[PDB]
Amino acid sequence: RFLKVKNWETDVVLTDTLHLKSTLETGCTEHICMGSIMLPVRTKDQLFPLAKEFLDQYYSSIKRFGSKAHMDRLEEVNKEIESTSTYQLKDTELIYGAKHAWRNASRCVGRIQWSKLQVFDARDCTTAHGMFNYICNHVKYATNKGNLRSAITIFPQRTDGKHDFRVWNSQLIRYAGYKQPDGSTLGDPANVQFTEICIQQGWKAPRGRFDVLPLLLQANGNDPELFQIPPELVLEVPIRHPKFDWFKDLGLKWYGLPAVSNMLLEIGGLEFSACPFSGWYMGTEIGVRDYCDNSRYNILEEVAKKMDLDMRKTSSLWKDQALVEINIAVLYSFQSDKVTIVDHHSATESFIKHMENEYRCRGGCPADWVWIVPPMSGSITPVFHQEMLNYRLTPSFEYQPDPWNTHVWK
Amino acid sequence: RFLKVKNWETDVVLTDTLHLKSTLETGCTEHICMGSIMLPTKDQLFPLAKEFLDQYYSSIKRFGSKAHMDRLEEVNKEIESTSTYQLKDTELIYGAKHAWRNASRCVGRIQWSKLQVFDARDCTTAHGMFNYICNHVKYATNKGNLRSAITIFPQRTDGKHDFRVWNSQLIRYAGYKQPDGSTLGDPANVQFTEICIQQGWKAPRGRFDVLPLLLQANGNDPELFQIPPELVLEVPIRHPKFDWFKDLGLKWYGLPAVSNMLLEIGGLEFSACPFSGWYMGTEIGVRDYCDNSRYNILEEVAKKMDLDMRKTSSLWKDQALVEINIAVLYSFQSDKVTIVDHHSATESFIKHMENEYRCRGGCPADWVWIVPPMSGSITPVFHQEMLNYRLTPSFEYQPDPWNTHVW
Ligand code: HEM
Ligand code: HEM
Ligand SMILES: C[C@H](O)[C@H](O)[C@H]1CNc2nc(N)[nH]c(=O)c2N1
Ligand SMILES: C[C@H](O)[C@H](O)[C@H]1CNc2nc(N)[nH]c(=O)c2N1
Ligand SMILES: CCCCNC(=N)NO
Ligand SMILES: CCCCNC(=N)NO
Ligand SMILES: [Zn+2]
Repeated sequence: RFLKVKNWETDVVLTDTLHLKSTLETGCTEHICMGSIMLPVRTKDQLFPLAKEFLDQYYSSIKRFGSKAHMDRLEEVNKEIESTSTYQLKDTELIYGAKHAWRNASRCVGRIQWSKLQVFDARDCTTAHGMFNYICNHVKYATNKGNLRSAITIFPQRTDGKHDFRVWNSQLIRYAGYKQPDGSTLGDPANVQFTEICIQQGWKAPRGRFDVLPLLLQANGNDPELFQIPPELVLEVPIRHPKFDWFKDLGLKWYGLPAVSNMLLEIGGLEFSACPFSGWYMGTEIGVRDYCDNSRYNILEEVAKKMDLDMRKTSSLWKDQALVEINIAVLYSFQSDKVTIVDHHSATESFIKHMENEYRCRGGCPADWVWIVPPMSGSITPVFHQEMLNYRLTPSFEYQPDPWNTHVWK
Repeated sequence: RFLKVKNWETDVVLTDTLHLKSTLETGCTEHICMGSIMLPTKDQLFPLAKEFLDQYYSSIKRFGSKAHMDRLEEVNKEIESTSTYQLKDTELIYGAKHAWRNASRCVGRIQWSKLQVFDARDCTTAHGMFNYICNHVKYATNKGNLRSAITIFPQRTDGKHDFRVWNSQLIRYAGYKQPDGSTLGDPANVQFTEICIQQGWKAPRGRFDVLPLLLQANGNDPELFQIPPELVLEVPIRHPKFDWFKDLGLKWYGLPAVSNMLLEIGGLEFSACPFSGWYMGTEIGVRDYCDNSRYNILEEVAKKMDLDMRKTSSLWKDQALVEINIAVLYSFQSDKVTIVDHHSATESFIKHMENEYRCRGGCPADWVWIVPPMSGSITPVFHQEMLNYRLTPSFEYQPDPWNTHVW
């Protein structure tokens, strides 16, 4: 069954056959759509078919499907599974898998860049200190003095579920948050709970508005351990406005490396619970969400005041006005400091070309509209007008529960 | 079975059970979400009639009463004999209100119970429809103090005697593709604007010409009618700061009135049921004015604001967008014409969702349509999880008549 997707701004119609290979569930049914819902140890029994599916995709991608190399590998893996209950991926398969989990990430608007991904094989790591070293090298390589390079570091896969490797931080770089006795919060409200764990674990918090949190690393299922990322390795950008000279006095800055560290990478049925990855920011992640979400730095008012906007009634659109300036500032500061960043128009225009390319050469591109459309100026970006089909393909990146809610402390 | 919905800005969680009464499909499957797709017999009839009457009586606290049972049998017998039936005025009103209540893509449903219903089921001709429509327009406009309303024409019979309002909305501007290759007026209406032209209309070939109604009664060919200008309230768009704004020569009509949908109540289909509420500012300022396929006025407005349109990263399109929308709301409020900004409207919707969850056990909502076209995450609906499902009575999409009509 072929599915048609239309762009109501250009009438370009596309056909999707790719979804026919989808296997996982979406959370929706023929009676209800869960499209805006944020979150809707394997057995030998279930593992081999997952491995086969993967190795077939892999061997077909290199044009060796049916080859002896392909057949042998299938027998090798199969034997290994029956022999050990699991199996190890060749380096080539790991790189391929990692790149494809990104290619399949329907919530990611930056996928045009999917084939350019530096993969760091950290499967030989055994300790938290070991993890710390691998992560510092990832941060340095990735930051590349402001000229960002996409990368991912992959730690040992899950075995019995009692020896998981995990990066407790949700992102490698984020600012601490502190709940004050008067109910106010200093720093980033999103990280208050994690910040409490770090402090409890021994972190000496400077209790400021932009303190970089310490890495909290768990190796082989052991209790996690704290590590400070060398400051010289954390690239930061002071935020200022090209016209509003008072903007800088707002005392704002943000880090340049966005590195998701709490997701699970699944390849051939194998689970990589610690797989920190990074690209570069789209301006609105910082300017719209991090700075203006009511539950984050919530800076709209203050910026609103300084601009002396009519804040008496919402219909003045004072919030919308301050929002644009804040985002103008973030983009301005990053470009001035020569730190890679992409605006929402560029990013979405690019995703549109990527998507079209993918329908033609791949037969589709799963995409989650709800996440793809930028948090500001939605309809003046091309993705707003683009019908998208969302389905799950593997390899893929999945959510997993927070470690503090599952870990058995030793 | 009991689904939960979370608001990520406020941590509030609501439990949904209303979906368990859903009956129609969504377009999605366990393997694919089509949440962003724009358009995903006597025996058939009685069951629909029963589901409806059941909920109607339940709403009036007379569920399983004799009246309930009596009516169920009357309609029952009526279908067996007439292959259809007629709703009691009370049922018609209840149904229309609930079709609105069930409109998952409508953000202004907090207003759902206040709906003026005009029963035009006795209409028989295009002139009759024109009279009913002018009356609707006038009543709803109320000199600027808009009142929500719907006018319901005769239900479908054998499909060869359907009533239809060929316009997509009661009041729209015409569009004509010029020699230049460009488009004059509303690009969206070029096809309709032509069907009028070709049907007989004499276009003033302007940029904001109110289109003529094209009514179809009982299946006959449609006829043209020009709405009395004094009945079409318009608003000249000026900025509360940019005196030059006015020179753009922009204006918009005050009455938003969808006329191409189908109202389904207890199995019956009303193919001509124009309805209207009042505008949320972004509909005009963001979509009508700034869509590249509409009046596409960003550049012009950006130029007059003297912004660097060299690089997209200066966010000139964004800046202008904000001014344009500040103007729209400004004017409307200046001319005392009802309008609502996306902040106020979305805030209302959240409040309505909370009422619906605690009083009805849920509220179907299509996030893709509920979140405003600009400033998405600064409105509360952006952070609100929404479950979408189809309940009846409802408003459904239907084929444009000119692709089904046999002249
Ligand atoms: C090259 C630069 C890239 C850009 C500009 C880009 C941009 C984005 C943005 C704007 C989001 C939404 C983030 C949010 O709202 O929290 C996103 C999500 C995502 N990206 Fe990308 N991305 C890039 C690279 C990457 C890389 C390298 C990977 C994978 C190897 C990746 C995988 C994902 C995933 C899995 C999500 C959704 C995360 C979640 O569910 O929380 N992205 N991306
Ligand atoms: C009184 C204030 C009301 C407000 C502010 C409001 C606002 C909205 C908005 C912003 C949309 C999206 C329109 C678009 O983007 O095309 C919408 C759609 C819709 N509304 Fe409401 N509405 C109101 C009244 C009504 C009434 C009276 C009805 C019907 C009884 C209604 C039924 C619907 C339906 C079915 C849709 C979706 C139409 C489509 O799919 O094209 N609305 N409304
Ligand atoms: C493709 C996508 O479904 C389409 O652009 C939708 C998105 N959300 C919308 N939301 C509203 N209110 N109105 C629309 O016309 C749309 N268009
Ligand atoms: C409830 C709703 O799904 C939620 O607020 C989503 C919407 N779209 C999003 N899109 C992106 N890119 N990031 C987010 O965190 C969200 N949050
Ligand atoms: C770190 C924020 C979420 C993912 N965003 C991103 N731009 N990845 O590279
Ligand atoms: C007629 C435009 C779409 C519906 N909008 C509206 N505000 N209804 O009342
Ligand atoms: Zn869905």
